[PDB]
Amino acid sequence: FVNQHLCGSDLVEALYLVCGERGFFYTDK
Amino acid sequence: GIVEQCCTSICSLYQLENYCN
Repeated sequence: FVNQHLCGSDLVEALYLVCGERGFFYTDK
Repeated sequence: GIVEQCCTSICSLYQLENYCN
């Protein structure tokens, strides 16, 4: 996860590497 | 907010990791 804009995909992407799974999430709230 | 700091730019890694659930 480098520093260059992330948005949803990058999130779910980084989130996929930062948490792996365990049902992670990321919304606007 | 969320996207405001994650999409418009980059948010904090640990903060981005807290996105878990």
